[PDB]
Amino acid sequence: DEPKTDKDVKKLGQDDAGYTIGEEFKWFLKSTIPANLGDYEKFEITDKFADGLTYKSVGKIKIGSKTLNRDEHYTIDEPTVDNQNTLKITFKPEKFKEIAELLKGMTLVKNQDALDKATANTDDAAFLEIPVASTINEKAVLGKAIENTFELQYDHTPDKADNPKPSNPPRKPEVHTGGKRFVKKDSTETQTLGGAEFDLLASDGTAVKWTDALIKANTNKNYIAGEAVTGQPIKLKSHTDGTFEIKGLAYAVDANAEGTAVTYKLKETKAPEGYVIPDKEIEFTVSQTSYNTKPTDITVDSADATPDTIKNNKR
Ligand SMILES: [Ca+2]
Ligand SMILES: [Ca+2]
Repeated sequence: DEPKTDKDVKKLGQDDAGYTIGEEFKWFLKSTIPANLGDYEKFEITDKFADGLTYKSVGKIKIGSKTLNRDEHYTIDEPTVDNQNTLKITFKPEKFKEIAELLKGMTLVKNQDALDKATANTDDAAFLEIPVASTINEKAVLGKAIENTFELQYDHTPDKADNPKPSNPPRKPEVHTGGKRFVKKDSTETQTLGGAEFDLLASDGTAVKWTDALIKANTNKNYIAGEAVTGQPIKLKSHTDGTFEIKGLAYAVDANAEGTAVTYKLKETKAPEGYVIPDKEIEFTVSQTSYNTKPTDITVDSADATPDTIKNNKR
Protein backbone atom coordinates (compact mmCIF):
# COMPACT_ATOMS: atom_id res chain seq x y z
CA ASP A 1 0.00 0.00 0.00
CA GLU A 2 3.07 2.27 0.31
CA PRO A 3 3.55 5.13 -2.22
CA LYS A 4 4.83 4.57 -5.77
CA THR A 5 6.07 7.75 -7.47
CA ASP A 6 6.59 9.04 -11.01
CA LYS A 7 7.34 12.32 -12.82
CA ASP A 8 5.89 13.52 -16.17
CA VAL A 9 6.41 16.58 -18.41
CA LYS A 10 4.02 18.67 -20.56
CA LYS A 11 0.95 16.55 -19.74
CA LEU A 12 0.07 13.44 -17.73
CA GLY A 13 1.57 10.30 -19.26
CA GLN A 14 4.20 12.20 -21.29
CA ASP A 15 7.92 11.72 -20.47
CA ASP A 16 9.71 13.75 -23.19
CA ALA A 17 9.13 17.25 -24.64
CA GLY A 18 10.93 19.96 -26.63
CA TYR A 19 10.65 23.70 -25.94
CA THR A 20 11.83 27.11 -27.01
CA ILE A 21 13.81 28.83 -24.21
CA GLY A 22 11.44 30.89 -21.99
CA GLU A 23 8.22 29.06 -22.85
CA GLU A 24 6.49 28.07 -19.66
CA PHE A 25 5.39 24.41 -19.28
CA LYS A 26 4.49 22.00 -16.43
CA TRP A 27 6.29 19.09 -14.80
CA PHE A 28 4.03 16.71 -12.90
CA LEU A 29 5.19 15.14 -9.66
CA LYS A 30 2.99 12.07 -9.06
CA SER A 31 2.36 9.64 -6.19
CA THR A 32 -0.12 6.89 -5.47
CA ILE A 33 -2.26 7.54 -2.39
CA PRO A 34 -2.01 4.87 0.36
CA ALA A 35 -5.40 3.58 1.60
CA ASN A 36 -4.04 4.21 5.12
CA LEU A 37 -2.75 7.76 4.43
CA GLY A 38 -4.56 8.79 7.61
CA ASP A 39 -1.78 7.02 9.56
CA TYR A 40 1.13 8.85 7.96
CA GLU A 41 3.58 10.83 10.10
CA LYS A 42 5.54 12.30 7.19
CA PHE A 43 4.95 12.95 3.52
CA GLU A 44 7.59 15.20 2.05
CA ILE A 45 8.69 15.69 -1.53
CA THR A 46 12.04 17.18 -2.65
CA ASP A 47 12.93 18.13 -6.23
CA LYS A 48 16.39 19.53 -7.15
CA PHE A 49 15.93 21.17 -10.56
CA ALA A 50 18.79 21.15 -13.05
CA ASP A 51 20.64 24.49 -13.53
CA GLY A 52 19.14 24.88 -17.06
CA LEU A 53 15.57 25.00 -15.63
CA THR A 54 13.93 28.03 -14.06
CA TYR A 55 11.21 27.30 -11.52
CA LYS A 56 8.07 29.46 -11.95
CA SER A 57 5.35 28.27 -9.53
CA VAL A 58 3.45 25.30 -8.11
CA GLY A 59 -0.02 24.78 -9.52
CA LYS A 60 -3.12 23.34 -7.90
CA ILE A 61 -2.23 20.11 -6.08
CA LYS A 62 -4.90 17.55 -6.97
CA ILE A 63 -6.06 14.13 -5.79
CA GLY A 64 -8.68 12.89 -8.23
CA SER A 65 -11.05 15.84 -8.69
CA LYS A 66 -10.21 17.52 -5.40
CA THR A 67 -7.73 20.31 -4.65
CA LEU A 68 -5.53 20.62 -1.56
CA ASN A 69 -4.81 24.11 -0.30
CA ARG A 70 -1.47 25.85 0.19
CA ASP A 71 -0.57 26.52 3.85
CA GLU A 72 -3.58 24.53 5.00
CA HIS A 73 -2.74 20.98 3.82
CA TYR A 74 0.89 21.48 2.76
CA THR A 75 3.78 23.93 2.70
CA ILE A 76 6.11 24.95 -0.11
CA ASP A 77 9.79 25.87 0.04
CA GLU A 78 10.72 27.41 -3.34
CA PRO A 79 13.89 26.88 -5.45
CA THR A 80 16.50 29.62 -4.98
CA VAL A 81 20.17 30.07 -5.76
CA ASP A 82 20.80 29.46 -2.06
CA ASN A 83 19.21 25.98 -2.01
CA GLN A 84 20.66 24.90 -5.38
CA ASN A 85 17.32 25.27 -7.26
CA THR A 86 15.51 22.88 -4.91
CA LEU A 87 11.77 22.65 -4.31
CA LYS A 88 10.34 21.08 -1.20
CA ILE A 89 6.68 20.29 -0.56
CA THR A 90 5.72 19.19 2.95
CA PHE A 91 2.28 17.69 3.59
CA LYS A 92 1.22 18.52 7.19
CA PRO A 93 1.30 15.37 9.36
CA GLU A 94 -1.51 16.73 11.54
CA LYS A 95 -3.66 16.94 8.40
CA PHE A 96 -3.10 13.34 7.26
CA LYS A 97 -6.57 12.24 8.54
CA GLU A 98 -8.30 15.30 7.00
CA ILE A 99 -6.68 14.63 3.62
CA ALA A 100 -7.63 10.94 3.81
CA GLU A 101 -11.25 11.92 4.57
CA LEU A 102 -11.33 13.88 1.29
CA LEU A 103 -10.50 10.61 -0.60
CA LYS A 104 -13.52 8.62 0.64
CA GLY A 105 -15.57 8.24 -2.55
CA MET A 106 -12.58 7.96 -4.90
CA THR A 107 -11.06 4.85 -6.45
CA LEU A 108 -7.29 5.08 -5.98
CA VAL A 109 -4.58 4.20 -8.47
CA LYS A 110 -2.71 1.19 -7.02
CA ASN A 111 0.49 0.13 -8.78
CA GLN A 112 3.56 1.69 -10.47
CA ASP A 113 2.70 0.77 -14.08
CA ALA A 114 -0.79 2.32 -13.79
CA LEU A 115 0.68 5.49 -12.25
CA ASP A 116 3.30 5.70 -15.04
CA LYS A 117 0.70 5.26 -17.74
CA ALA A 118 -1.98 7.59 -16.35
CA THR A 119 -3.10 10.30 -18.79
CA ALA A 120 -5.74 11.77 -16.43
CA ASN A 121 -6.36 12.08 -12.69
CA THR A 122 -10.00 11.44 -11.78
CA ASP A 123 -12.28 10.22 -8.96
CA ASP A 124 -12.44 6.86 -10.78
CA ALA A 125 -8.63 6.51 -10.91
CA ALA A 126 -7.13 8.98 -8.45
CA PHE A 127 -3.58 9.86 -7.44
CA LEU A 128 -1.54 12.78 -6.07
CA GLU A 129 -0.65 15.29 -8.78
CA ILE A 130 1.68 18.29 -8.27
CA PRO A 131 2.05 20.50 -11.36
CA VAL A 132 5.24 22.59 -11.28
CA ALA A 133 5.54 25.44 -13.81
CA SER A 134 8.98 25.77 -15.30
CA THR A 135 11.00 27.12 -18.23
CA ILE A 136 14.18 26.08 -19.99
CA ASN A 137 16.54 28.99 -19.46
CA GLU A 138 19.61 30.41 -21.25
CA LYS A 139 21.95 27.98 -19.45
CA ALA A 140 20.73 24.96 -21.42
CA VAL A 141 23.01 23.10 -23.78
CA LEU A 142 21.44 22.95 -27.22
CA GLY A 143 20.39 19.39 -28.06
CA LYS A 144 21.08 18.02 -24.53
CA ALA A 145 18.33 16.25 -22.52
CA ILE A 146 17.51 18.02 -19.24
CA GLU A 147 16.19 15.42 -16.82
CA ASN A 148 14.09 15.87 -13.72
CA THR A 149 13.13 13.64 -10.80
CA PHE A 150 12.14 13.96 -7.14
CA GLU A 151 12.13 11.92 -3.97
CA LEU A 152 9.26 11.31 -1.58
CA GLN A 153 10.13 10.66 2.09
CA TYR A 154 7.11 8.98 3.66
CA ASP A 155 6.42 7.65 7.16
CA HIS A 156 3.51 5.15 7.03
CA THR A 157 3.84 3.91 10.61
CA PRO A 158 1.60 5.66 13.24
CA ASP A 159 4.05 4.61 15.97
CA LYS A 160 5.39 8.01 17.15
CA ALA A 161 8.82 7.11 15.75
CA ASP A 162 10.37 9.24 12.99
CA ASN A 163 11.22 6.42 10.55
CA PRO A 164 10.46 7.49 6.92
CA LYS A 165 11.34 5.50 3.78
CA PRO A 166 12.02 6.73 0.21
CA SER A 167 9.91 6.43 -2.89
CA ASN A 168 11.54 7.38 -6.26
CA PRO A 169 10.35 7.49 -9.91
CA PRO A 170 11.89 4.44 -11.59
CA ARG A 171 12.16 6.41 -14.87
CA LYS A 172 12.81 10.17 -15.35
CA PRO A 173 11.19 12.64 -17.82
CA GLU A 174 13.33 15.17 -19.78
CA VAL A 175 13.14 18.33 -21.90
CA HIS A 176 15.40 19.76 -24.64
CA THR A 177 15.92 22.87 -26.74
CA GLY A 178 17.99 23.44 -29.92
CA GLY A 179 19.58 26.00 -32.24
CA LYS A 180 20.94 26.64 -35.72
CA ARG A 181 23.93 28.37 -37.33
CA PHE A 182 24.02 30.24 -40.67
CA VAL A 183 26.37 31.87 -43.18
CA LYS A 184 25.13 34.38 -45.81
CA LYS A 185 26.96 34.21 -49.15
CA ASP A 186 26.53 35.17 -52.83
CA SER A 187 24.93 32.95 -55.51
CA THR A 188 27.88 30.59 -55.90
CA GLU A 189 28.61 30.33 -52.16
CA THR A 190 31.88 32.28 -52.70
CA GLN A 191 31.76 35.76 -51.06
CA THR A 192 30.44 36.10 -47.49
CA LEU A 193 27.87 38.91 -47.17
CA GLY A 194 27.24 41.13 -44.14
CA GLY A 195 24.08 43.08 -43.41
CA ALA A 196 21.27 40.82 -44.61
CA GLU A 197 18.25 40.97 -42.29
CA PHE A 198 15.71 38.21 -41.58
CA ASP A 199 12.41 37.82 -39.74
CA LEU A 200 12.40 34.51 -37.81
CA LEU A 201 9.12 32.66 -38.37
CA ALA A 202 7.48 29.36 -37.41
CA SER A 203 6.78 26.98 -40.26
CA ASP A 204 3.25 28.40 -40.58
CA GLY A 205 4.67 31.93 -40.88
CA THR A 206 3.87 33.10 -37.31
CA ALA A 207 6.66 35.40 -36.07
CA VAL A 208 8.73 34.02 -33.20
CA LYS A 209 8.84 36.63 -30.41
CA TRP A 210 11.52 37.46 -27.84
CA THR A 211 11.18 36.57 -24.17
CA ASP A 212 13.66 37.69 -21.55
CA ALA A 213 15.12 34.16 -21.26
CA LEU A 214 15.54 33.85 -25.03
CA ILE A 215 17.20 37.29 -25.13
CA LYS A 216 19.67 36.02 -22.49
CA ALA A 217 20.32 32.97 -24.72
CA ASN A 218 21.19 35.16 -27.74
CA THR A 219 23.86 37.47 -26.39
CA ASN A 220 25.87 38.10 -29.59
CA LYS A 221 24.48 41.46 -30.74
CA ASN A 222 26.17 41.11 -34.18
CA TYR A 223 23.52 38.55 -35.16
CA ILE A 224 20.51 40.64 -34.12
CA ALA A 225 18.95 43.29 -36.38
CA GLY A 226 18.40 46.26 -34.03
CA GLU A 227 17.30 45.93 -30.40
CA ALA A 228 15.85 42.74 -28.93
CA VAL A 229 12.79 43.45 -26.78
CA THR A 230 10.51 40.97 -24.99
CA GLY A 231 7.19 40.48 -26.85
CA GLN A 232 8.52 41.78 -30.19
CA PRO A 233 9.30 39.78 -33.39
CA ILE A 234 12.75 38.21 -33.73
CA LYS A 235 14.86 39.86 -36.43
CA LEU A 236 18.35 38.51 -37.19
CA LYS A 237 21.25 40.01 -39.16
CA SER A 238 24.28 38.58 -40.91
CA HIS A 239 27.54 39.78 -39.38
CA THR A 240 30.44 41.16 -41.47
CA ASP A 241 31.75 37.58 -41.87
CA GLY A 242 28.34 36.48 -43.17
CA THR A 243 27.57 34.52 -40.00
CA PHE A 244 24.62 34.47 -37.66
CA GLU A 245 22.69 32.02 -35.44
CA ILE A 246 19.56 31.41 -33.42
CA LYS A 247 19.74 29.73 -30.00
CA GLY A 248 16.94 28.09 -28.01
CA LEU A 249 14.20 26.93 -30.42
CA ALA A 250 12.02 23.86 -29.80
CA TYR A 251 12.66 20.62 -31.65
CA ALA A 252 11.43 17.04 -30.97
CA VAL A 253 8.35 18.65 -29.48
CA ASP A 254 6.71 15.39 -28.33
CA ALA A 255 9.73 13.11 -28.49
CA ASN A 256 13.07 12.41 -26.75
CA ALA A 257 16.21 14.57 -27.28
CA GLU A 258 17.11 12.56 -30.40
CA GLY A 259 13.63 13.05 -31.91
CA THR A 260 12.00 14.70 -34.92
CA ALA A 261 13.53 17.96 -36.17
CA VAL A 262 11.29 21.04 -36.52
CA THR A 263 11.21 23.37 -39.54
CA TYR A 264 11.47 27.11 -39.10
CA LYS A 265 11.90 29.84 -41.71
CA LEU A 266 13.59 33.17 -42.36
CA LYS A 267 12.03 36.01 -44.36
CA GLU A 268 14.87 38.08 -45.84
CA THR A 269 13.66 41.66 -45.35
CA LYS A 270 16.91 43.34 -46.40
CA ALA A 271 19.55 41.94 -48.76
CA PRO A 272 23.28 42.63 -48.65
CA GLU A 273 24.15 45.84 -50.57
CA GLY A 274 23.99 45.13 -54.30
CA TYR A 275 21.82 42.02 -53.92
CA VAL A 276 18.14 41.14 -54.48
CA ILE A 277 15.42 40.56 -51.81
CA PRO A 278 13.89 37.11 -52.51
CA ASP A 279 10.11 36.42 -52.56
CA LYS A 280 10.35 33.04 -50.84
CA GLU A 281 11.32 32.29 -47.24
CA ILE A 282 14.41 30.27 -46.47
CA GLU A 283 13.60 27.13 -44.42
CA PHE A 284 15.91 25.44 -41.91
CA THR A 285 15.50 22.67 -39.32
CA VAL A 286 16.42 22.45 -35.65
CA SER A 287 17.53 19.01 -34.46
CA GLN A 288 19.64 17.54 -31.68
CA THR A 289 22.81 18.22 -33.65
CA SER A 290 22.02 21.41 -35.59
CA TYR A 291 24.13 23.55 -33.22
CA ASN A 292 26.41 21.18 -31.22
CA THR A 293 27.60 17.98 -32.92
CA LYS A 294 27.89 16.13 -29.62
CA PRO A 295 25.52 17.60 -26.98
CA THR A 296 25.62 14.52 -24.71
CA ASP A 297 29.40 15.03 -24.37
CA ILE A 298 29.45 18.69 -23.22
CA THR A 299 28.10 21.00 -20.43
CA VAL A 300 28.35 24.19 -22.47
CA ASP A 301 27.68 24.89 -26.16
CA SER A 302 30.45 24.03 -28.64
CA ALA A 303 28.68 25.68 -31.64
CA ASP A 304 30.49 23.33 -34.04
CA ALA A 305 27.61 22.12 -36.28
CA THR A 306 27.92 23.00 -39.97
CA PRO A 307 26.00 26.23 -40.62
CA ASP A 308 23.44 26.38 -43.47
CA THR A 309 24.68 28.53 -46.32
CA ILE A 310 22.12 31.07 -47.49
CA LYS A 311 22.65 32.28 -51.07
CA ASN A 312 21.90 35.79 -52.41
CA ASN A 313 21.51 36.88 -56.04
CA LYS A 314 23.06 40.04 -57.49
CA ARG A 315 21.14 43.12 -58.59
CA1 LIG B 1 6.60 9.49 -16.07
CA1 LIG C 1 6.52 6.36 12.15
